[PDB]
Amino acid sequence: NNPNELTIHFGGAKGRAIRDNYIGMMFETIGEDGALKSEKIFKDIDETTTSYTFVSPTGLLSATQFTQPALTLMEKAAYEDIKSK
Amino acid sequence: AAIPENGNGLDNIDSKSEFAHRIMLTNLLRLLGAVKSKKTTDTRPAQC
Amino acid sequence: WTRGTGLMSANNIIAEGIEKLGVRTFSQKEMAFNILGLLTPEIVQLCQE
Repeated sequence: NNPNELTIHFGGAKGRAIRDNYIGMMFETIGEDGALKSEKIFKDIDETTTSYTFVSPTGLLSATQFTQPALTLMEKAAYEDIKSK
Repeated sequence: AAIPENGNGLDNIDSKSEFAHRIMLTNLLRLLGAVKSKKTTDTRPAQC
Repeated sequence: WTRGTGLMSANNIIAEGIEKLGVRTFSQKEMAFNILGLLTPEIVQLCQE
């Protein structure tokens, strides 16, 4: 049931155990100038955030970080069905 | 939400008091008990 | 003790009386302030445990 946006909610005890997954996911990209820009891009999830929203106007299943786990699950669902036979 | 009731003693617990007890309690719990069943997510609590 | 209109207008005349004991009553904008302070994000996390 492909939505256009998804709000992730950081609720109770297990919900604060979910947003610190998102805090730890930090990518580092040094610029072309050689200076190591050790900077924070997730201002949007910090120790006070209780909800974060994934927005994509085409649809979430066409958005990049959700389209590719949908494929490799589907392709392993077809493989392990083919493999079980 | 509540009903203004007054003058209803113990000898005069009347039908306005049985309807106020349903408003304030035995259907307040059904109000909190119905927001439970419509929730599917354990990450969103509803502070009563 | 919330001092408001309605059927408690017969009780507002003695709110001055029990406040002389060292107790305090409340107007409706005060028990507005007192329950909205139960929605601060530090109480909200405290209600969840």
